[PDB]
Amino acid sequence: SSRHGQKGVCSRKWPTIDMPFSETGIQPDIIINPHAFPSRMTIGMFVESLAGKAGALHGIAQDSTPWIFNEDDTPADYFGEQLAKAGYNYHGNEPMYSGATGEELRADIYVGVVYYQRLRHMVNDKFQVRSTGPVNSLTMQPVKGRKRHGGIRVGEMERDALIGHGTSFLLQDRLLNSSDYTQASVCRECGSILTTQQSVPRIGSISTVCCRRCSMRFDSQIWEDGQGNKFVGGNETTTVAIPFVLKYLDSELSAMGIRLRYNVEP
Amino acid sequence: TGQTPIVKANLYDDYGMDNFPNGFNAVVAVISYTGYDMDDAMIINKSADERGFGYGT
Amino acid sequence: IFVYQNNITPSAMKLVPSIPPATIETFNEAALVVNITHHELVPKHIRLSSDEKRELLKRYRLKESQLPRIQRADPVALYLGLKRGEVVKIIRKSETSGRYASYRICM
Amino acid sequence: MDISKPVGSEITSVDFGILTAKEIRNLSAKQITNPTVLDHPVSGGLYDLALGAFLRNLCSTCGLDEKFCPGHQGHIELPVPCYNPLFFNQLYIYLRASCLFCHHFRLKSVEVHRYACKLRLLQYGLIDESYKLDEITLGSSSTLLNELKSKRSEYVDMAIAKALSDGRTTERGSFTATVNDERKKLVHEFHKKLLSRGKCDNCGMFSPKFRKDGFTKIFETALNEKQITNNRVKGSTYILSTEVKNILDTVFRKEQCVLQYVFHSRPNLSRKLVKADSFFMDVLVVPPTRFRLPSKLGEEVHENSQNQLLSKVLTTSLLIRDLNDDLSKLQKDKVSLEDRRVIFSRLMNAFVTIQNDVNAFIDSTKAVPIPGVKQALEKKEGLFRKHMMGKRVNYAARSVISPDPNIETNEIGVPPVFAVKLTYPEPVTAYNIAELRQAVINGPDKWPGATQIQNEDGSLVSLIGMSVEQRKALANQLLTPSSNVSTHTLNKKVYRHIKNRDVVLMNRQPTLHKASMMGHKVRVLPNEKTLRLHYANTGAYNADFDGDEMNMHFPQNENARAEALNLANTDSQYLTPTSGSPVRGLIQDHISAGVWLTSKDSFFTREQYQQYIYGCIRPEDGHTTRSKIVTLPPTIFKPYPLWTGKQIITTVLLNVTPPDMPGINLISKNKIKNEYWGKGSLENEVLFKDGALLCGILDKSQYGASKYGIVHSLHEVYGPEVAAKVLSVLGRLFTNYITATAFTCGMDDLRLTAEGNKWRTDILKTSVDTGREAAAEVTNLDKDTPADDPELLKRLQEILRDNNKSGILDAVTSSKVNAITSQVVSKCVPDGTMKKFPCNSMQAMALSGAKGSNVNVSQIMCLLGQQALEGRRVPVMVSGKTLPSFKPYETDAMAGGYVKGRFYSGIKPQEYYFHCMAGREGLIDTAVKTSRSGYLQRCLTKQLEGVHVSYDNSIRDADGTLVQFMYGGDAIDITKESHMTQFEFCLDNYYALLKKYNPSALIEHLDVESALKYSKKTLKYRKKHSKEPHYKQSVKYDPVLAKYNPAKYLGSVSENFQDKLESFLDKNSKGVNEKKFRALMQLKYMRSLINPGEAVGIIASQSVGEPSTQMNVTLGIPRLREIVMTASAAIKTPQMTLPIWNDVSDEQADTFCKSISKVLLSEVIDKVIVTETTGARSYVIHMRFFDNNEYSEEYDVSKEELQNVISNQFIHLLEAAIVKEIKKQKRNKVQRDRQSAIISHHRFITKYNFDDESGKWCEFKLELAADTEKLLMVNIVEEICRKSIIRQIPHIDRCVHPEPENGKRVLVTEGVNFQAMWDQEAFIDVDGITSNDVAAVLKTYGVEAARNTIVNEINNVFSRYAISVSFRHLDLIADMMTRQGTYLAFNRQGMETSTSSFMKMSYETTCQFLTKAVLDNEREQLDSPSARIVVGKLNNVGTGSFDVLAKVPNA
Amino acid sequence: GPEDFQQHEQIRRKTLKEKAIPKDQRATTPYMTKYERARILGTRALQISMNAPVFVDLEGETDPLRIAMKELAEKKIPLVIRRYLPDGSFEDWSVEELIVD
RNA sequence: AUCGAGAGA
DNA sequence: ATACGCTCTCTGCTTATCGGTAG
DNA sequence: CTACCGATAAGCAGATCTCTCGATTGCGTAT
Ligand SMILES: [Zn+2]
Ligand SMILES: [Zn+2]
Ligand SMILES: [Zn+2]
Repeated sequence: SSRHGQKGVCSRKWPTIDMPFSETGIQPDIIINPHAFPSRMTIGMFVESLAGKAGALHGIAQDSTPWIFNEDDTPADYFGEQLAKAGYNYHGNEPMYSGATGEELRADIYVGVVYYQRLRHMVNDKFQVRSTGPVNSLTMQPVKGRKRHGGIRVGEMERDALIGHGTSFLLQDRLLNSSDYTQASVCRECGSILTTQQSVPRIGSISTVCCRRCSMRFDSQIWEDGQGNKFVGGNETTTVAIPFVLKYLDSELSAMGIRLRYNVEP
Repeated sequence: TGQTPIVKANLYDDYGMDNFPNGFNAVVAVISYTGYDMDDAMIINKSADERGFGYGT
Repeated sequence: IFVYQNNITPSAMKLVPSIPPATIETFNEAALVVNITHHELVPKHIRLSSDEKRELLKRYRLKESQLPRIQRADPVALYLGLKRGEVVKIIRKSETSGRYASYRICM
Repeated sequence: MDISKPVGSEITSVDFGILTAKEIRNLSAKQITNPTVLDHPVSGGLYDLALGAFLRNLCSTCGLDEKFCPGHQGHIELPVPCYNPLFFNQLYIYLRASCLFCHHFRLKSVEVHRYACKLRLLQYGLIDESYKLDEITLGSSSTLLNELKSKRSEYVDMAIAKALSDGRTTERGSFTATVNDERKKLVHEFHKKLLSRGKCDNCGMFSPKFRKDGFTKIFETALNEKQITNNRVKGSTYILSTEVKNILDTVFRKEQCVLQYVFHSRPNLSRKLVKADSFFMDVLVVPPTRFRLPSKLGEEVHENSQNQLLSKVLTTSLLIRDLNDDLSKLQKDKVSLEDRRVIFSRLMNAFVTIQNDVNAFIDSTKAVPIPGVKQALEKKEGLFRKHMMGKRVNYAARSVISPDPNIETNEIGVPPVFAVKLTYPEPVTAYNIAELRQAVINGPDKWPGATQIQNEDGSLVSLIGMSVEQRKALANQLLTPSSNVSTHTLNKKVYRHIKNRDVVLMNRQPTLHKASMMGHKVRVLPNEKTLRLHYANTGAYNADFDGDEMNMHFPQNENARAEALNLANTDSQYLTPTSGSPVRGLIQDHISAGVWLTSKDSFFTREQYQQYIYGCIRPEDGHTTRSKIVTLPPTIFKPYPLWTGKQIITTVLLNVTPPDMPGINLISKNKIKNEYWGKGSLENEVLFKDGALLCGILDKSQYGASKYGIVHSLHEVYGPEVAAKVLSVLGRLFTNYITATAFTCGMDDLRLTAEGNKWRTDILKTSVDTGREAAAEVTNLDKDTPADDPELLKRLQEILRDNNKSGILDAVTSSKVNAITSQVVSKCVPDGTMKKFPCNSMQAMALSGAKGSNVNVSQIMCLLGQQALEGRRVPVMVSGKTLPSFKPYETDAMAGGYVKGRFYSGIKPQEYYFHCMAGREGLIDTAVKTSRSGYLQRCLTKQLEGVHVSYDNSIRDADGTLVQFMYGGDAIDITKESHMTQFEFCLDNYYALLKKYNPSALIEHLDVESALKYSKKTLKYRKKHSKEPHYKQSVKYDPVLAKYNPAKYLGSVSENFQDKLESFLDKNSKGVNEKKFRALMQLKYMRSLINPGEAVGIIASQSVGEPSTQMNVTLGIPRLREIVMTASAAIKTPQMTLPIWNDVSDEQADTFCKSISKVLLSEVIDKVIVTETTGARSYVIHMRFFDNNEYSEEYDVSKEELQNVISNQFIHLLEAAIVKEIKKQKRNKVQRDRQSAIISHHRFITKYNFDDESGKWCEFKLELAADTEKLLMVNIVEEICRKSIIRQIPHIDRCVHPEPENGKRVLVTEGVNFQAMWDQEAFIDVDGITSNDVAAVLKTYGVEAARNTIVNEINNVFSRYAISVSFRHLDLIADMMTRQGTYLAFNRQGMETSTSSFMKMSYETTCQFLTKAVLDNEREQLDSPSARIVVGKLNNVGTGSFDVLAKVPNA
Repeated sequence: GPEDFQQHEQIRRKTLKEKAIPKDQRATTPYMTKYERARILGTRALQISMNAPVFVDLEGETDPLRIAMKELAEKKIPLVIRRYLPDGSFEDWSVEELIVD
């Protein structure tokens, strides 16, 4: 930024050969678009460019304290007199040449010397990319934090916009498939996702998925527990695809004494 | 590397801001030439940047 | 149809709906000095018959509950003497499509 | 989501229910007893190994580690049942209004049966039956009541059987929004009827009352002595949890009949009895260790808050159990009662403590406080709005955005830092190993490469820590036959990098509309750490390049790829759905470059012309449709060839526009007049002909976001792809041109000439006295009065004291000085400028629309003008000085803020101060406005998120409720409505339009005669009629859109489109005949229809929310709040407009306004003199009025009416106020007859009179007792004079006669009372009166008048700020609001009547809607989008509106 | 048991048949909507990327979405769009039966 | 983890 | 000396005590 | 002559894009 609020990021490091060169052989080190000026109306930057060039030529320092000029004694007049005396033109325009083609440009370019400040808002503390990483403990969603390999949040307004496109698959991929997708187990009859468990096996058997709500204390349909509580019960469970935050919400509601039956279709 | 401004108020010396140079003087052309600096972006000469222009730690 | 100049005692209102299938509708000398269907904001309401209502429900594969609802007590339903369960027809003067046909059910 | 592991099952619906104590005791793994968590986990503690694996301790339930243990619930046995905090209000309401003796409700049993029957009917879609049951009143004592109840039961059974037989309802019941409203109203009235009872009706046994003190505590009061008198003929206290449980258990098991229907919204198949044990918590279920793991932050180890609250509950439970053993000692042994009394009081205190501990574990507002389980799911930070309605996502990125014009307008520039981390699962095949094997050989580091290779069995091998030879070996074994039979139907995946063919989704917060999130194409650039974005997307994203940053989401399946490349992609969103206007295009440098290139002054040699053409267009990249660049003959042949910039535009179009099509024929204008090019120029009139720019200059109006420019026309005629290509090609062209002929601005652009400066000085010299003249006019002083006249200074002092007079003075002075400013600028621009257009780059930017405006140019070059602060001038201190520099009451424009200074020459210190004031105000306003309109969008979108377009072409909510029968009345897509009334454009481009529409393939699939015949009949009938009003006309013919589907029958169009088409064809007869043109236009109408599955509700909400940020009756966001956010019945400024008869003169209209507007008594009072004498404490309240010939003229109030109001209402109110204050302090014979009458009628009036010949005084003596203290008798008299009205009509505050705008002569009154203006038919067109108040018009005119009022008002907020919102959005909003016949709102109040409760609980007040949904056992079928994302199912709107089936070739 | 499942299956299939709308009386758009085109392209791309048999001749391309677009151009997509009416009724339009734009 | 200060659009 | 028991915002819905009308 | 239903004064529940850094319970008590 300059001292007039004309902030702006740097797009590309333009090579000096492709930079436009003036008739005196000097290529500017900062290029600012002329379209930044008409809306802001920072004419002080133009006056500073004029006075900076004049002072650099004459070896003097130009004071820019406000209200040292008036309508009769214009800074444009003053610094233009200095530039014309130094041999450059009154209006601060320099005939420049295209650095890529070589021909002289249509009109004289406005050049000068202005004081520039570098701000601490650098892109090296802004960029962040996540493919996988540390997930949360209860929601099993990506953690928050640039330094933690954490993901970004697609929130309420982003979801509403993603619906407005009619792209329900974009919504699925954002909010479920890439955030907390899980292939849990659900009881067909109980309709509950949490009261199921992986039964411990016996010698040679294979662990299966059972349920505790639709089971009563006690050969083929006998499944045991780690703590020795063997009993026959729910042997009819499926695997649906749900967000894990749904399972956390189910646990929280069960803490409130509320039940949610999940009616599995087939 | 900071520089004392060519254009500075008379109060710049009184508060001794020369002891703390904030930025640098640069040759700035108000030109629409690159096409990469339209909205508010700006273009920095690569050779100047390769001579320690605006460098900081 | 009954009118009352100033007021009606509340006790004479608990027995009007007590003689089916005939119905009694009560209006006032006030609120009737201007026909509220002559107002440009108010569209033309047409009471849909049974056959047309069945055709409408079959056309849209609807249920009588899912239709837009007109209250039993708003002035237009009182004006038409509308009954619960019977659909009305509204010809709306949409500024994007001119005449436009929409239906409300009375529930 | 891996696509190689399909899921067979699916959650159809979820129904809320109550977890009983028996099942949780059955399902639990272990009981938690001691309140010690760790010593290692405490066996029997909260972290017991039966509740899940914990820190390498294998779970003792399933025997699996922390990864494979889902976590299991445990339970803690409460020694006593506890009041569930969620259901306590219902517990209390049912405890009240009951008989402890007969164990029935205190309501009549027959009335309870009636409510039960009505609820049983409402369980089915039988609203009419449940209201025809009311007319079975007996009719048709105990035996009679039993027969009546049997009759009602049989009537209900027969009605339900008939409904089930005839199809209106199945055995599951028909639950919709209106039946839900009826059920809620019935249950509310049932409860209200119950609670409003004093004595039991089955047995007249008075029951003790109850009182409430928050929670955990319920007490009963004893009957009074007169109340127990009835209790003596029928023959305070702390109640216990078990006592109230027994009471309600008895009541519920007796009234199961009504309860099975009160606690149900749909019939229950299992017929499970509703029990009172469901309202009490005798067991608490503890969440598993997985969900209660400790919150460890390095060395900062913290205990979980849930563990804290559960441990407190455990401590109180164990304390109660121990207290239950020593109390047994003081009961079995015959010990004294004092120690027993102490132990019993301690036990009661412990009961209260355990109840409060349970209430703390459940909620935190009933027990700084530890957040319970309710607070985790309550607000914006709660579980719903922060983890289900918004989530963190894998495979996404964020960075700062930098511009790039050498990238496609539909592309994004992704740095190599992102391009190596982001990855996509590409399954290997026999056609893909060419590139995937190469990527694997490249490895994770060399772009493009593969980070991982997912095996068939789901194994995810990583190539990061692997050598090149091993990567080559893996890539060689990448495509191998599966050795395992169980995994022979799968192929290996490759997590290859994000190539150029991949698609990405961008987003910049805040996402105010769907255009702010598009699907761009990926272009992997070689420089790092910034996202490269073309300049066309700046308008779409509202983005910038001064530090703005935006997200980059990477879809992971081909479904989302197709969705992003086709539906969400960049070039298919050229037009905003808000108003159909374009939103893409070039901005500043390209606009100025085009203005310079497309002038007559531009000539180019053969080599220059060819270089520009090949720079912009590159056939090897696919930019050319002819495979070979084709050029034009030069416009000059001798002395040497010379082309023109317009020829470059023509060649660009010639090479990018597809061949075998005619060129664009467009006639338009630009922003630069013909006086900016000289005398006789015609460069303002753009002219295309066969795709050849023959006249005019290309401007902002042609390329950019402007309707009916060349880019918009190219879009319409050649599809979106060609317009995107033209934007890219013009961007490259105007970039390469601006390099060789660069554009610049400088100091000489900002200078005036000597003559311009002398003009400015001469005009500004006339501004010295304008402030003084305006002040003299405002203060009603004759002109030519000195600026320091004492009377002028006194008047200015009064104006300074009075805010309204200050505002008037500010307005007048601002008007005069703004007139002077306009004089200066119009004189000195551009005539007085030194450097002129097009050389003057400042004016070039201003006129061209690249940047800035004439306002900015004028401020830089002529003057700054008046500084306006809060709609006024600069503030003035209490001394009359607006600044220390200016003397008090300085009548000068510069003092008040008129800056006669320009940014070229600088402003004085005072003007600098004033300009800083104005700039600070502007910054504050922008900061407020950036988010003042953020709640409205979410309030709308929560309810409208499901409203979509069905295949019936009727828009209807997610459950199925119909909102509109046809979108906007015509089903026309707003993004396609642009070139439909552009009949001249369509006629000019007829052949290309025919080529694009191809009616050759659109005949065998359409009916092209029936719709046309019906439309001809309808048009003939309408032309015969329509000279008669809308009510009198008989319809006899519905519009063609009603009968015939517009998307299947050619010729079925809206009445407005058909009228416009016929008017065009009749008004201009112009070689193609009218028949084929009409056929083409009707086919265009057919093809401009809104597709089934459109998210019209979301689109309407976004298009009424986002434009709101661009912002004597409330305007903007406050008015949008009043209308669509809360639907207030009492608005801040209720007005109704009154049309006038054309035979009523303006004098008569003004007289009517005066005679209708209210007039208080205080508005004719001059002064009041109260001569209080205590010589028994009297008052002589002399009233002074204005002259009669003054107040009668001003208000139309005469002596008789004044005397009447004073005698009747004023004196009465004065007596009332006097007596109220007294009670507060304790803690001509006709005139004689009138006086005596007033004395007799009023309390303590002793004398009375009136100026019966002039109406000038009203002096009456008042008297009071001597014992009373002193009264002010001035303040109360003033308040009474303010209160008492002379002539008012109810609710009308003031009727005024505004200037006739739009030709019609209208009156506006403050306050709405329709039935009061119906009586003034002699002056008012009574059938044309409309009002601001939607509620009043809804009440006195009906639902549809309210609908029209809502639409007109919600349009009037935008149209005052020159914002265009399509009426389809507003019509959809209003038809969603009045969808029940009432003026509902967009909030939680209007949300209650809704099928899905997931939507409401995600919206807000989650606890309340959860209790309501669990009491009624509500079962929502997962219809609303919110429920779908809560349960993680594919949404219904858009691409989820249908299903995809595969046609296998074998049965 | 087996008979209870048999009657459940019969009720389900009867409801399905009662919801289906025969080809001779469907009153939906003859065209293919943009959502239908996008989802049919995505699903066909998924299928072909999952090693499905292909009908069109590959021109050296390897993008499954591009191959699906080629098939849609050649009308060789063996898929059916089941357009659901609000009440659960459905019309089974075929990809070749529909006219793309 | 919570509440305080500040910063970017 | 140390471990462990603990005073300066906007809406809209819901409740309370005074008015009548009627058997 | 009292029960029931309105009807205004009072009480009570609730939302209004990203990112850094800094700070974190008071006494008491029995040896
Ligand atoms: Zn089970
Ligand atoms: Zn376990
Ligand atoms: Zn009783």
